[PDB]
Amino acid sequence: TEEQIAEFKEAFSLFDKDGDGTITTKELGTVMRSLGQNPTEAELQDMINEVDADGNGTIDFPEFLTMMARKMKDTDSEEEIREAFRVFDKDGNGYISAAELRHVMTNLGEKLTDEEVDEMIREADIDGDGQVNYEEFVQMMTAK
Amino acid sequence: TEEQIAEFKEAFSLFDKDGDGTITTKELGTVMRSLGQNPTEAELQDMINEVDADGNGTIDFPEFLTMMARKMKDTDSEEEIREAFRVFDKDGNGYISAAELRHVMTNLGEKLTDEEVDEMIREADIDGDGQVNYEEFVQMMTAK
Amino acid sequence: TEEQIAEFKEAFSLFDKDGDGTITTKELGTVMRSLGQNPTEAELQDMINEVDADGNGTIDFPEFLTMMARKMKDTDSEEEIREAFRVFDKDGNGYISAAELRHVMTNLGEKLTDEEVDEMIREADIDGDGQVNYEEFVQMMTAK
Amino acid sequence: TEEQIAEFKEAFSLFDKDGDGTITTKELGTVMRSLGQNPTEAELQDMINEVDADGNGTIDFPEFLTMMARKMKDTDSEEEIREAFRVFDKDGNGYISAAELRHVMTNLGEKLTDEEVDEMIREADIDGDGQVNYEEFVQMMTAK
Amino acid sequence: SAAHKRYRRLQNWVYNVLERPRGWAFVYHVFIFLLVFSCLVLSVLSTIQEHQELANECLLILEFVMIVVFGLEYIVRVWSAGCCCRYRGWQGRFRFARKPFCVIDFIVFVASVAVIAATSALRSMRFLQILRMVRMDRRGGTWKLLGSVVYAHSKELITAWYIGFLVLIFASFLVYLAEKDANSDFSSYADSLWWGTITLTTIGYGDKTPHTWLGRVLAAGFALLGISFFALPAGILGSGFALKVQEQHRQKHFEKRRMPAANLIQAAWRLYSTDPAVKTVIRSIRILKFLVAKRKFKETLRPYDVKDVIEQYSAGHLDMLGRIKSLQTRVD
Amino acid sequence: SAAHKRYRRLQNWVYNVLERPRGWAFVYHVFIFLLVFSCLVLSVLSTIQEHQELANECLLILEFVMIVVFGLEYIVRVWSAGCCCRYRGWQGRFRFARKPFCVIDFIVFVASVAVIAATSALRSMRFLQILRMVRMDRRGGTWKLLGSVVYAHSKELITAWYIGFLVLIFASFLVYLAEKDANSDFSSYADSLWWGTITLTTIGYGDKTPHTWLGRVLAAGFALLGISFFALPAGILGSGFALKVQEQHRQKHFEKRRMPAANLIQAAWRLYSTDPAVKTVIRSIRILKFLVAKRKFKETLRPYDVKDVIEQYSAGHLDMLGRIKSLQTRVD
Amino acid sequence: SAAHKRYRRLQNWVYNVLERPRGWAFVYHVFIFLLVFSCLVLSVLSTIQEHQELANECLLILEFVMIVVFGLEYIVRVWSAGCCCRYRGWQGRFRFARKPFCVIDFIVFVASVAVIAATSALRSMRFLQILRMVRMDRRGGTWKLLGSVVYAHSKELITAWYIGFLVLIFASFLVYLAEKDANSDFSSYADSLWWGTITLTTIGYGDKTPHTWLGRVLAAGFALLGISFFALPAGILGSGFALKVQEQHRQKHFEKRRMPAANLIQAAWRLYSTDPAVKTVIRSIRILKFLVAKRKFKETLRPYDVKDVIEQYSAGHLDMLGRIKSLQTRVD
Amino acid sequence: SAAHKRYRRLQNWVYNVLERPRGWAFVYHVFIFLLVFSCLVLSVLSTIQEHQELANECLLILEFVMIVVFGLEYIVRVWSAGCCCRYRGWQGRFRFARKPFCVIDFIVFVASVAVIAATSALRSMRFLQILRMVRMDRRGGTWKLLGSVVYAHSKELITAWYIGFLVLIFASFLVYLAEKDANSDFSSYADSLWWGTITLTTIGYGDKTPHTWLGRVLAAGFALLGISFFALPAGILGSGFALKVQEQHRQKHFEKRRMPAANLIQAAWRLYSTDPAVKTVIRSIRILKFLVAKRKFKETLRPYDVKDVIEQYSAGHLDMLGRIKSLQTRVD
Ligand SMILES: [K+]
Ligand SMILES: [K+]
Ligand SMILES: [K+]
Ligand SMILES: [K+]
Repeated sequence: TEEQIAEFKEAFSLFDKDGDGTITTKELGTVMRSLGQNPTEAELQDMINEVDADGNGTIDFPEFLTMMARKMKDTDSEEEIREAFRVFDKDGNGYISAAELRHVMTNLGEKLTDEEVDEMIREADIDGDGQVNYEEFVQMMTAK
Repeated sequence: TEEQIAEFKEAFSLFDKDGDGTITTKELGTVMRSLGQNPTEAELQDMINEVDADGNGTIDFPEFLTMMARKMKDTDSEEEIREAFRVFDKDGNGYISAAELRHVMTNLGEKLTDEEVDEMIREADIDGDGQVNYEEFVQMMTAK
Repeated sequence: TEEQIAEFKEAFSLFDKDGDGTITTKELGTVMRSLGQNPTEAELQDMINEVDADGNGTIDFPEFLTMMARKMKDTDSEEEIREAFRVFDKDGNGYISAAELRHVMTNLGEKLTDEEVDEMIREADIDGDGQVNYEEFVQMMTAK
Repeated sequence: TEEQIAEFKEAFSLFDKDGDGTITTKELGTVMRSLGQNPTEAELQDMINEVDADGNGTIDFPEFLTMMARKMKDTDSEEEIREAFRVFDKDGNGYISAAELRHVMTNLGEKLTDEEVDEMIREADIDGDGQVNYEEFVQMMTAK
Repeated sequence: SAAHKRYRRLQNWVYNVLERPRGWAFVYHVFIFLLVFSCLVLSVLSTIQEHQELANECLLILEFVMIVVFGLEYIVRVWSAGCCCRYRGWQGRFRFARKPFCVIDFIVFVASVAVIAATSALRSMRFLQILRMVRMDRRGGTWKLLGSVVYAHSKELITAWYIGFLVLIFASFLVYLAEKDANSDFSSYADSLWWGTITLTTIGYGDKTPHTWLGRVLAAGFALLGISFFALPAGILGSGFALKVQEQHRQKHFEKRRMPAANLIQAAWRLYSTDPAVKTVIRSIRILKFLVAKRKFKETLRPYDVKDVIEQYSAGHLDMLGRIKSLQTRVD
Repeated sequence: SAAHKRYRRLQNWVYNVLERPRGWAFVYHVFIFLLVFSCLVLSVLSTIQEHQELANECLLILEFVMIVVFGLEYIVRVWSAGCCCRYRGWQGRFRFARKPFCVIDFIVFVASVAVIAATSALRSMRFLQILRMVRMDRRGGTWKLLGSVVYAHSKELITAWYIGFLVLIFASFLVYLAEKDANSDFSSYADSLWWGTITLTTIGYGDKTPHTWLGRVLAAGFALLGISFFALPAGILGSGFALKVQEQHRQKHFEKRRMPAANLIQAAWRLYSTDPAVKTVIRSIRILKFLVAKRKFKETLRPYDVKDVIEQYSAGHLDMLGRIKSLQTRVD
Repeated sequence: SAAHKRYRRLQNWVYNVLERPRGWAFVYHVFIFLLVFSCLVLSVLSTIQEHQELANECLLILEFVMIVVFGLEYIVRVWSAGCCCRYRGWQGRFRFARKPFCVIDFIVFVASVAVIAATSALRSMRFLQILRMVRMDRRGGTWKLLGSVVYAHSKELITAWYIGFLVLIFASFLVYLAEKDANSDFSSYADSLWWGTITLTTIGYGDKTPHTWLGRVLAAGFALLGISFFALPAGILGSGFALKVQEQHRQKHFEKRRMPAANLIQAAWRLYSTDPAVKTVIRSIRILKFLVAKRKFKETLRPYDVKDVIEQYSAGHLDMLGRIKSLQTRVD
Repeated sequence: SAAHKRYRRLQNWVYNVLERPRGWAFVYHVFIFLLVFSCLVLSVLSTIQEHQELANECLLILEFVMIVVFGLEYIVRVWSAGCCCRYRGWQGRFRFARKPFCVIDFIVFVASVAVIAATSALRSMRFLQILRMVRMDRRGGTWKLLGSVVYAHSKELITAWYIGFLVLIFASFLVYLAEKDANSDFSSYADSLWWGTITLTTIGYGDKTPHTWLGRVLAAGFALLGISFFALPAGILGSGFALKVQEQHRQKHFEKRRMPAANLIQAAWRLYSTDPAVKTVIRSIRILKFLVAKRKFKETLRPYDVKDVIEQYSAGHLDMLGRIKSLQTRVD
């Protein structure tokens, strides 16, 4: 669509997140840090090495067909997210409470904004009980 | 319905089984003992603490929507009752005989009346063999 | 039917295989031995004690409704016979060969007639290979 | 069909791969070696002993009905090939890459021609990624 | 009455602390064990003549303490029989005393009074206080476990005993033959048996050793085999103990499920049969009973993979495949 | 005949108690073992010169007892061969005697008669009574289990033997070098080997000890390694014994299933093929056979998770998924 | 700043090498352990009078080395508190020092300075350097594991202790009775207890041995039982150690899953909520985060059959059978 | 050629018997081990002066035997390099010799020739023949297993070492304090350390024993703890050995599956791609290859419950539930 081609216009030079097709790992990291991401050089490198066509940063951006075209609706995603809830869902049955959600989000891993976590507790499941069904959440990411 | 609203009329003050919205745990226990239940104070306390909105006895009786509206037809109930029979159903296949039913009811846990146990042996499964199918019993509680 | 009622006529007195409703375990054993069965007294006793209404030999023959009415088509029978083949079906896949059938029948357990075993190798599965499908055999007993 | 009967014409004398119905194991091995197969005498012997009617090489070629008539579409084949991929499919998910295919084919077991392996990497799955779905391959042998 | 329920509470509590300890309750039994152990130690000291008068004084005082605590133990224990219809009333107390350990408690009591009243009889009575010591484990648990494990692993044990015994018989014979002449330790085959037993168990006192080169070669060679064999039962028993107690823990765990199951089924049937005094009663019983009972049942249901998890697995799967067949025949 | 079936019953019963004991049957073998053990003990006593006349008297009496019980044992055992067509008739009894243990039973019999008739030959014959002792385990079970386990865990065992042997070779050498001069125990490397063997096995007679500080340091350092290594085989064997006997129990358990399976299939086919003398016969055979056979089969089927439960699980699941595919293709 | 991030890197690295070692980090702690061990050895040598002046010289030099490394250890350790908001700032460093091991580190520091400044006080201070030695395991791990296992297998252990103790009490008594008269080792029951302890543990010094035939018979008979029993706790503890550490490894393994799970859910929700600067940002975050996060999560998910695999199995199967019912009721 | 294939057969067979033994192949290595063991024994005998001339004669003869077998061993081994393109040709034989054990084989060869040619050098060369002995395990297996297990169970082992070491340090100190005065064995703390090591390992030489009552009480009390602790590593290692070798067996078992898998896929693709000389060829290859390959694959697939069975289980179940969803959405 319009947004896809518009982003592909920048992607033609920013396959490694830069202005020229190159490895541009450090440039990508600096650009992300300017954007506020502030990534790690090793984190950028591993990622570039994994999904790649040329395998040297200057891939011929087949990720045009990966990012937009892939709806991220892979059943592997649903299974992975279900497993991700499992480690937090002690005894299951939608075990997560919104309190636990905010706790993990704001205290562990990437500490997302408390406002973003509140928006998660609202949009993902408005009920906010200790029995939030996980099928909705995996759909919430995939389809819902 | 009529009975539901009629009981809700008393429930508005007896959310903790009393005449005023309060913790009223001891009052609830004494009232039940007068009714013939004769419960324990610790038993009353744990129960009140578990299912609660205000979490202090003086909940705004959301149990109006719990008790009547919940048909107690949760699949968790069926699974739980099946498991409950399992511990008594040695080798399964409807292993329970009415003799075992009366034995457990009148000798263990809460010793229900022998007449009540006979009514159980009649209503739950009239056959009274050693192969009483458990699907009927879980339906018997849920639907049948 | 005609045969069922005709046999019930003798059964009214031979619930314990005799001429009078009684325990008649020894009489049943002697009668079977005359018939060529030649059973054991302990074998007769255990059997009588198991399936019984009066539980003393002189049961009110509810086995009129057991023997004829029960088509012996219980799924427990099919599962049991499948398991029975399993212990002989090393590596499965219809592992039994007619040679193994005759071997077990004529060398182990009850040594049935070699002619009867040949009739088994014919009627049960005419193919007589090492891959005789067991579903046919459980049907063969139940339905086929 | 025409080819089946034409090959059966030679098979009538080459049930053991020769010009006369006999054990002809060594003759079969020499004939295959002339054909370029170059088999082992023990390999020929075990094979002849397994699938056989007369069980002495000079079988009355029931393999006319085995080879052509059997489409080799047995579900055992599909399961076997799936298991065969499993030992090479570390972590699964179509784990095989064409590189691994060529590696195993040309370095292990029977070292098939690199051209044949390239034809395998083409015909079996044109994609040549690290996620080649195995259902296509088992169909590829069975139906596809 | 408030006095009546205080009576009941103390009744039950002292009953539990005396008969079925758990947690901190073990402190009292530790006290008793240290008391009897101290009596044993003080007797041992009294044997050592060069200082025994102090031992005798302290022993008399300790015997007073024993007499008072044991008598009070008995009385409190018997009184501590008000927790069930089982041992209530005068006749119930009599049956509580007929229980064999209460007997030997009475005998150690009277033995103590005899000792303080007051040489064979004295040695006997003191031996009776040692009888209390061996009575420590009342409900057989150290004995029952040992016997159970020995019986369970009977094959392994008999193999070890047989081969070890036979190695001991022959090694001793050969060494005795080798050293009958030069060595003086091995004067007779009895001596050789003593040496073999001390050697194969790895005690090795060293009072009896081989001296000839042949003797030493034989001793070492047979030592390797034996040493391996006499040490075997300890390993077998250790493994068996671990296994048996694990099994007991699992089994004991399952009865914990038994109570909630009855709770759930009693509540369910009663509440269903019942279905605004009556309506409030049904409301409360529904809500409280189910919310508690289902809960507790659940926390009691999940763990232990072994066979438990796979048994529930198989049960659920069996009805699932049953309905697979049913639904397919219903479709066509 | 009633006499004939009494004959058969006693035949079979004595056969079982002699050849294949179980339960209380072990009491007789305990009697025999105590008899032979008493013979050994009394011989040992007869060696002790200072009192041997009483030993000789009691030994003669014990030999009478042995002679009578062994002869009766032989006769009853051979006669106890009427439970199968296998060892029946005069020729069958001859083949029963050709069985090797019956041979050595005959030799111990004749050895006993020779002893009572009556110094090398006497020592030989008494040794033959000890041969009876070693013959206790007839059907090899103590030997077969030991050999099986040693072979199964061959890798572990060879590691332990190799490293232990090599530590023993080098520690002994180094200590001998350290103490060649001052200490007099270590006069030659042979002595050092003796010391090393006694030390690493933790026997520690103490006749040979290090004296120099260097020697002691080396001895302790190497002791740690060795001590750990020579004790290893006992642990390996204990574990292997437990494992192997567990496997045997499982296997032996499965044949228990074999009989009912035949029962069920014989009954099923015969009854099906049959389907009012004949009708009463079919009725009885149906009812009794199935109600018994199915029952027993079931109580023989359930336990043992290991692989058994999961094998039945997989079998049932395989046809279930087979029909999942079948029903889905049947629908569409 | 580049200097600032060098500061942070060295900060964190030295922190890890000092407080939470892993891999080659153990080399430094090995260095410290050898240092303190050398101090102990050199003190022991200083005790041996016949050569102590060299020991004293080397000990003074070693004490200089200890003083410098320990002081630098302290300073570097405290400074090595810049890896979290936890122990930052002057007040944070103070709380880092309040941590108990930092205390005893300070005491061993001041003890070393006192020793070099400079007989009870000296013995005390040197004992404080030995306190450093016992302080080696900081975070309790050798102690926590031991206590945990002892408590877990309490039943087995108490059985072994009880029966072993009781065998030791009675065997010693009987042997003392047998040998009270002839033997002079067993002059009093205390001596018999000493003998019994040395015998049942298989130490066997041999200073106290039975001499009468009856004594030897009793000693051997009881030896068999005891020897088996005192060796039991070692086997129980070995098994328990293996089991407990296996459990710890499994548990520790599961938290490794915890981080990726948060990664995945944070990335998923953030990216979904977001869905050409912004579009390039979303593109990159989608691609990189998911391709990395899902990957790592997966490699962290699969192993450990135990309960883990069967838990995922059951979860998937539960919704599968749930939908079996759902689809069948949807069809009809 | 027939001579050529005889050459190849003997080539391969001797290669296997020398480098990778299995079954009866071990008899030759047993022969070599007995040869070198006999050399060691005969050297030991040669040390004993009172009879050494016979030892020297037999040793010279044995050295001839060693020289001839070792040289022939070397030549046959190097020639036994015709089973792969790996070590063929003159250059290939050179690389086969560069392999380190072939080196030390050459050195023991030249050491033997030096010994027969002909006191430090002689002792060295004989030591080189002992080097052959230690070279017995070529491919590291006794060493690799030991190191692997020690590393795997590092936690348990360090706990045991730490606590045992610390008990040994303190018990020795306390006993030394108790017996510093009366007893003369404990003259210095070094002596106490020696005593503690000998005691805690249960060697118990008995050269150093406590004498004072306090000393004995302390010794016994600490003995209980220590004795339990020093015996622990043996149990840990035994369990670890069993576990590790079990794991190796499982792993080694899986590669056995690897060959058939390739066989099946090669046959399948080739035969499919092919589909009356050509038709007879395809017929034969189909029939023989599949009937053999599928067969062998199957007999290689079934056993080992552990994770293998449950992995196949999960795989099949995953596509089954996948199609459950698929068929239900296809219906509606
Ligand atoms: K010892
Ligand atoms: K000693
Ligand atoms: K020892
Ligand atoms: K000793």
